[PDB]
Amino acid sequence: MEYTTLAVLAGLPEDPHGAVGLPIYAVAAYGFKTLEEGQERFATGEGYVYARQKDPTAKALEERLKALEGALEAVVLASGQAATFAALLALLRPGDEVVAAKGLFGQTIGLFGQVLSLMGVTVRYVDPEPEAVREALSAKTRAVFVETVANPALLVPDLEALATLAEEAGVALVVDNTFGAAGALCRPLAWGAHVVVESLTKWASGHGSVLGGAVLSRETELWRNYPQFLQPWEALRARCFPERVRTLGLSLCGMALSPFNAYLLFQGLETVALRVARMSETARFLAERLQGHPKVKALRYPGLPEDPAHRNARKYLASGGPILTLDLGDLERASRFLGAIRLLKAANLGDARTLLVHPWTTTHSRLKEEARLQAGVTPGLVRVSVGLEDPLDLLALFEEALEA
Amino acid sequence: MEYTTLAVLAGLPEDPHGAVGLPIYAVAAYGFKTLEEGQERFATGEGYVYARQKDPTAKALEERLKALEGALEAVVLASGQAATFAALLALLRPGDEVVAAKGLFGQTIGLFGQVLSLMGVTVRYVDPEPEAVREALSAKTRAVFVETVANPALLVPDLEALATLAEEAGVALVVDNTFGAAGALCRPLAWGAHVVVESLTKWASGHGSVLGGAVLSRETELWRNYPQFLQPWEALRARCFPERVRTLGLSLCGMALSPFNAYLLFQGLETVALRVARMSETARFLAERLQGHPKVKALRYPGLPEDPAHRNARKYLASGGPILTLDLGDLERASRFLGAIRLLKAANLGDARTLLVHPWTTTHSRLKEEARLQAGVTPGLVRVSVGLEDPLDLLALFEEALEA
Amino acid sequence: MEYTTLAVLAGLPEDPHGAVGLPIYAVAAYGFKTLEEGQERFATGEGYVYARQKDPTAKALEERLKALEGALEAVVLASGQAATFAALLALLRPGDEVVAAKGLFGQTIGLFGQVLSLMGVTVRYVDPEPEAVREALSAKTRAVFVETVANPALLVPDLEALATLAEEAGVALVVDNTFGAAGALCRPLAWGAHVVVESLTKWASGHGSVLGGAVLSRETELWRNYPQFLQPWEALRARCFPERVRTLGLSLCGMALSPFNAYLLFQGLETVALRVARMSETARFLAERLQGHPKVKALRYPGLPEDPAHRNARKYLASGGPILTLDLGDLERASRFLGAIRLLKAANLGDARTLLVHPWTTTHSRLKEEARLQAGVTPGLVRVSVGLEDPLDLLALFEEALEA
Amino acid sequence: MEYTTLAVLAGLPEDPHGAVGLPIYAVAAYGFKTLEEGQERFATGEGYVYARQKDPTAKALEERLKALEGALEAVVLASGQAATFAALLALLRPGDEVVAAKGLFGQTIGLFGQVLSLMGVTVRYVDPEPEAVREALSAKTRAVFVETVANPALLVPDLEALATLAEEAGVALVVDNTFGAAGALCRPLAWGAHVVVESLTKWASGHGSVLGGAVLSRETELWRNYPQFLQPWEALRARCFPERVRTLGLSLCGMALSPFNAYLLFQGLETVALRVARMSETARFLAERLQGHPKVKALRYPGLPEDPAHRNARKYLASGGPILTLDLGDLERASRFLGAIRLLKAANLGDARTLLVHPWTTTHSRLKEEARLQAGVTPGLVRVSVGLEDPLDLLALFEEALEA
Ligand SMILES: *Cc1c(COP(=O)(O)O)cnc(C)c1O
Ligand SMILES: *Cc1c(COP(=O)(O)O)cnc(C)c1O
Ligand SMILES: *Cc1c(COP(=O)(O)O)cnc(C)c1O
Ligand SMILES: *Cc1c(COP(=O)(O)O)cnc(C)c1O
Repeated sequence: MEYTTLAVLAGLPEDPHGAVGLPIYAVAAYGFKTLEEGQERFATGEGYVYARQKDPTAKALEERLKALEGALEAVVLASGQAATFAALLALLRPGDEVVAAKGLFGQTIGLFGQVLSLMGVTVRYVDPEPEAVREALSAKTRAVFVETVANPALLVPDLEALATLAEEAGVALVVDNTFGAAGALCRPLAWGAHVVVESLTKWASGHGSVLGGAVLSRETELWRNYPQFLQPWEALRARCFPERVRTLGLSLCGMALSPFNAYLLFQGLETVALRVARMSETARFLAERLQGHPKVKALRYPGLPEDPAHRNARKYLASGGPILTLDLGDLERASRFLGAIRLLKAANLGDARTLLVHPWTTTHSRLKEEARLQAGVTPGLVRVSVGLEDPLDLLALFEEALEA
Repeated sequence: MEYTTLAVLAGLPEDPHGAVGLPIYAVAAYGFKTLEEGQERFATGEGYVYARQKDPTAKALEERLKALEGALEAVVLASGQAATFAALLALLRPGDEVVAAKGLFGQTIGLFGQVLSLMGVTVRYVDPEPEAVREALSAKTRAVFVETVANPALLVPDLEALATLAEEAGVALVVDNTFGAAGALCRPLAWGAHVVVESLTKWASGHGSVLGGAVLSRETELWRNYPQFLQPWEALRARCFPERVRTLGLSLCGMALSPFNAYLLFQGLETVALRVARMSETARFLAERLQGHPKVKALRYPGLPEDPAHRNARKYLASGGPILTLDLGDLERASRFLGAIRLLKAANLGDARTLLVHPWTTTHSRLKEEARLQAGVTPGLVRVSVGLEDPLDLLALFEEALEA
Repeated sequence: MEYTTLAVLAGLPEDPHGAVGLPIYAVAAYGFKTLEEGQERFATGEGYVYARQKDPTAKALEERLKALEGALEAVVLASGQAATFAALLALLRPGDEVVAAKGLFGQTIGLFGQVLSLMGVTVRYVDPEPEAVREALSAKTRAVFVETVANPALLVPDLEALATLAEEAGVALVVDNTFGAAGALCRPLAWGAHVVVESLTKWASGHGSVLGGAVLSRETELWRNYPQFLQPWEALRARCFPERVRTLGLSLCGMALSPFNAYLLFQGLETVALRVARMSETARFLAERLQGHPKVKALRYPGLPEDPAHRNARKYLASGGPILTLDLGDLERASRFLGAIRLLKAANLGDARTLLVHPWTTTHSRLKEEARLQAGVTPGLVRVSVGLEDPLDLLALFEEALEA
Repeated sequence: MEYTTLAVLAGLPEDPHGAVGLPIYAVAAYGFKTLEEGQERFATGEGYVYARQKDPTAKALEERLKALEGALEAVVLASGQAATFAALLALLRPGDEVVAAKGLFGQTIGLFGQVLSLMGVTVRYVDPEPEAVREALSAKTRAVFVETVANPALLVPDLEALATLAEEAGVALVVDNTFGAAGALCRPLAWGAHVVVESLTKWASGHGSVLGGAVLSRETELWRNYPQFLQPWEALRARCFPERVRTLGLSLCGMALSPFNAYLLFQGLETVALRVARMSETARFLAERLQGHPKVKALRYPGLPEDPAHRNARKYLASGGPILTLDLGDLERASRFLGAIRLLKAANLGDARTLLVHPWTTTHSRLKEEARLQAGVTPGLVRVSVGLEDPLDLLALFEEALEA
């Protein structure tokens, strides 16, 4: 079955009534008829007992995301941040190191700096490229972390070669696939990534409504080489990793996704491939039409022939994707543009509305200047997350704003 | 205003339309009209930008819980577990120690063992009593953690004397007030606790519906003595602690409560004092009527005159409270009782339905035998969370089950 | 089982997972595996096919309301208004007459005037008292409609004697039991009413949140005497009436209650008896303390010894109930009182907040002056729907306002 | 702005916080600070007082549907059925006649037969074609009712010529635009229809989730000629019609849409044009590929060159649309096909899943045989509502089923 097919069918429960959709299990606990039945659900983890460990509505969304990313197993949690955090928490010990791409989401850098520091972990930031990664490896490296498309630098890493290196070094390649849109734009596991994390808040939801995140992994022998699975590997084989994300992330840290949120995210997936296709058509149109404009200092879009991302885009992404950036030259010209444009400015991505933001003063404002510049963030840069609006209507609004 | 008054009025928003209740802000992002407006909301944290940091619906529930616990500030998160974890994460550094009561919730022990170990922290478990705590203090102690009512041991710590000791040692007294029912049964901050954490899933919700948790703190000078607030103390004074729970727990770890869950929890608080009063009336009735029964080896209920908890209950709790336990003598007699009783068995508390559970095989099954016994869990023990049903109907069901 | 017991247990589904609560079936349609299976669900109405006819979440709320009102069958619909309308639509033909109490809810009078006029029906308004009803009967009378407690006149009809008369005349006694709080304060079916309708929006919900209504009926031979059940009586016996409310109200007019609303109403019932008891305790306290105040021209409360409603209250209601009125003497004094009182003014009832309103200018403003006066509405009258707040806090706010 | 643009922007509230989306006003009542403020909101209908009359969440969905259908005003209600019923209730008096197309939705025929009969109205059924309509006019005709695309006969009426005739006769042309997908496939008001009604449950929702309906009208002088607007026309001009649908449908009959449902429908509109385009691309592909198959007796699809609907489709619809039918020849061959096909059978339309149904035994089973045949329903007929799945995957499932 094709992605569009799986997206409306995968994960639908076998409802006793024939229900064509997903009931919302907004219930905290599940009862049992005897001491023994209770004892067996607690011992084996089968059946339900309490919603913080698992819930049938979240399970449907896991099964659908599993089908769409082509994974072994998915675990959903309260947000994208919670998923990045739970995945790393399940991998790492005090004294470990991570080798992380430089271009990362500002809260991933914040989480790495302020929380993984507390778990005793050090991070080395590098260009997400095999040789730079190689030369950062040490005896203590336990994970290589990159994003499918750097945001906002819009660089696409060579995933397959990074996965071969990670596999050869005995470490996990963890890919933040937030920009790959739950597999609709990219499926990093298919190229050899061991773990994907992502914010479902973005493209998967599609409506800038509620928060969710996911961790997914693939069948691999890697986890045999992590001591925490030697104290699970025998019992669970490659499922030992997602079971520990579950245990640590949900049972213990309690980062549980509401079944109301699971239900909305489950439905947003039904149109993700259609939406991402439309946004990316429009983004390529806007890229082509705006790149030669005199007031546009630089336009980055991975599907432009001469773009730096175009090589790796053509291999890993289904299209040029839904994001582009403009450099207006400086703060002053960005300001006038954003003040003039009759489109929303907000810090979200993958909404059905086209959204513009100034990373230097918002998404990346909690970082020092050097760190902004290293992430491809400059004072002229404006990021555009393209929505579902008519491409001619959008171009007219851009043109008009540029007149200001 | 009295608690019952505050519970239906506190935290109601000033709605532009006059709305008597709480709209659900199921929106991810908040837009701005200029580069500069965006930049100012990011710099100052005022106004809204993105739902993972804050949301008007969660804010209403914080303001109500603040009023009800009599706190300086509340922060809500995705679950009780997330709140215990975020509070400790905001307090602790690798190498710190915690001194924790022995009787604790099994997932709090699990979180301490499996996650706080990863943050480099060691825990010393003691009887929650001033001298045992005193003699456990070391140069590295950074927190004393107890529960308002030990579950299921039903012992009530001497909070005021523990708070005086913590204050004198320069460490935080953190109280899990899950059993104090959002201030309706106990307000630990009023006795000098620095921090309360709690599961709103339980009594506050009242319907065994959705998960939520809260962290609250009081005005105190203690945080001046924690280095992390010296790198905040000047800018924020006693609000530095809840601001860091927010930052670490929500911004970074992303343990965000859904606005659908906030809305349901906000409403459950409107009846918590009424429900807790009814449950506790009924629990005292069942305690009195069952304690002399020949098949009941031991009945614990804090409001029974000769109960070990009765001293500290009379001081700290509004009543004997909604929980009691029976010891049937052994596994075999517990089994027959639970199989025979025409009441639900499930692992939840503070639901409107009376719930029974066998801690030895469920809530405490992930602990070694010694740890079960030290928590007051034995193979004969059955815990009862008393709901809203008629007390005579309930007694008849107990009597009848005991015949088996 | 007692009412409080039934309210947390009745209508809980037999969930395949043991769920202790009610999943929300927010699904439009239910599928089938063969042409024949589809054909059989359509023929027999068994199983599910489409949410406008029936839905498992609404069914749970029907079963609980059935248990609580002590009915044969309940049907839920989108609002209290929809239920009054559907019930009458299932009873009446063009040319029929209704004999209706004078004191009625303003929208019931509006529905009777503006919509039942369109269905060809005439209404005779009378004092809700056996002899006045008797003398209004004609060959064309098809229903006697009264409210359990007139609002705001606070008169309680002699239900048992009205039901004996209706039964003797061969016509339905239809009781709006909105004030009887889903059976917690009154159960009209138990006294011989054939049909109850009510707004669940009010006391049953308890949180001034979402709209719902219900129609319920009892086992009776009456429907054999209505021709529409002779074209059903044989097949369904006393269930012919609720089946037709379903068919006309839901299948055809499509007045369907959302499963999100059913879920919230199902939970509000879990505390209705506790809330109604508390409100009514407080209302009796406020009645007693305010009735002798010099600025209070008249105070009506059914549980006051000398009140006109007290006779019939003592027989039919569980207590004096949660509503009282004050007459300030005139418009000018009502105005100052309501402007001065630090309590909410809004047009809703049975919320957890005490609510005040001026019927002459609001709830009854769409009626001519004569009709207001006949409903017990005067320019001095203020209606109080007592909430869950502390009674001393409330009395202080009243006293203080009266100073103005 | 183009339809796709309006669909993500129209109706977004001016939120005090900048919220990019729609808060859910799950609140029953709106308070006021003085007797006078209350009195003025009741007199003028401005501002809010009680959710049965209006609610900010429903208002956003009305404003968006207004923009998308290009209407004067929209009113939302609990279901498609409620909207058809409320619209006619606002138009008609006892003794009026309606002239209605023969091919109609089975519940519209049921509503006409079983409920409009109770309002004293007679219906004449005709081919939805100017001359047949003309010759059915009488002095008593008050409305001509047709559906944008007959279901399942798939005939498209000549709307513009029907609107010219209705306008010339002084009667309303009421169009059920359920198949025109909230204006994405057809906008009947743009061709001169006076009133549109539709089920938002179908294409607008897009997820087979919750029920909603809408009534919309256009600026017209027609309502001056209806006596009920002469007792409103002066005060409100063409808005007198939607104000009366509101008053009768919502204030009085209480057919109110839940704000949870409004919120889900508001979001489903954001992708309706994209979804309808994809479904209709796929439907045309399946039409073309299946029409020559030997086991397919007849295939109807409006976008096939020689189809009977193709003339009027090319004028009124944006494409061939998302529905097609197959005639398998008889009951026995339909049965084998439907039993064999690995696609869902359910009675819903415009879901993201492709749905098949056998109208003779389901959607039209409550009609006599003659009425089925007159609606284009035969024992061989299978209706397909095309979803979002891959067209090659779908064709393979059809081909395979036809082998059976
Ligand atoms: C937004 C985002 C996240 C975080 O997800 P939330 O649900 O917002 O926590 C993580 N990674 C990337 C690339 C993101 O864009
Ligand atoms: C249930 C419970 C928790 C955890 O809360 P969740 O919302 O269930 O995580 C924490 N402490 C105590 C005492 C509890 O009983
Ligand atoms: C409020 C009320 C109604 C109507 O119910 P809604 O859900 O508001 O339509 C009907 N009867 C009485 C007495 C009411 O008070
Ligand atoms: C389904 C449908 C309706 C009714 O809408 P509900 O929301 O299901 O009542 C009305 N007209 C047509 C053509 C329909 O298909």
